[PDB]
Amino acid sequence: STFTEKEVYSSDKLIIKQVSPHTYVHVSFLDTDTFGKVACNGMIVISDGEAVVFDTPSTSNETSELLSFLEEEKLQVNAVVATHFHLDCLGGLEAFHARNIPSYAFKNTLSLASQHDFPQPQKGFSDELTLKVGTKAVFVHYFGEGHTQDNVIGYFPDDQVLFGGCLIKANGAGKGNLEDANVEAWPVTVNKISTAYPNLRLVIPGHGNWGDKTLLHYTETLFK
Ligand SMILES: [Zn+2]
Ligand SMILES: [Zn+2]
Repeated sequence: STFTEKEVYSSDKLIIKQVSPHTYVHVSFLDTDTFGKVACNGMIVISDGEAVVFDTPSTSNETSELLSFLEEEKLQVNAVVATHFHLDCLGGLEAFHARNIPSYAFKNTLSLASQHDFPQPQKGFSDELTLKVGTKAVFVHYFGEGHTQDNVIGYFPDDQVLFGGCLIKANGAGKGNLEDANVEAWPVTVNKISTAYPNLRLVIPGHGNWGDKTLLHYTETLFK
């Protein structure tokens, strides 16, 4: 019953893996002070020749590599979503903006990005955003604070896939960077996610290996 994952792009700086019929993980790498060399995940949803991207790679160069691949595949890139204000979500937004691809994020991500002098998403939403992807859609939803105050998820119901971003930890992973975190809210937010999407088959964390609903339960337990 498992989908046979397939690598569809690989370079020194970026890997893209198909993880379900319509969803893909993009992986870029961050050499950071306190935690080592860090893989950062985003998601691409592709259907009917159209694509929506969740998170940019941290750097402009890696984001251009991502967009070059989507262009070689002849895809219309409809939107990019920054799932919170940190650079492993939006460091590469100008590559999207240069191509007239609109960027979206939680309303508070816009103000936080501006206050940090980071690339700014163009369009804010307050609650739940629907983004068309071909004949399907992907949904962006705020369930509360956790990894940051503004973090949002992406939900693609056709394949029962959740992009948890940095609010969701890989199975067995540590708590990671808590500098901007609300650890009181975090388990409450994650339980709201589990309760909303009980049928999930695939959960993609912001860092590390993706998996199934286990990741939601693991993350809630880690912060309980
Ligand atoms: Zn973050
Ligand atoms: Zn992160």
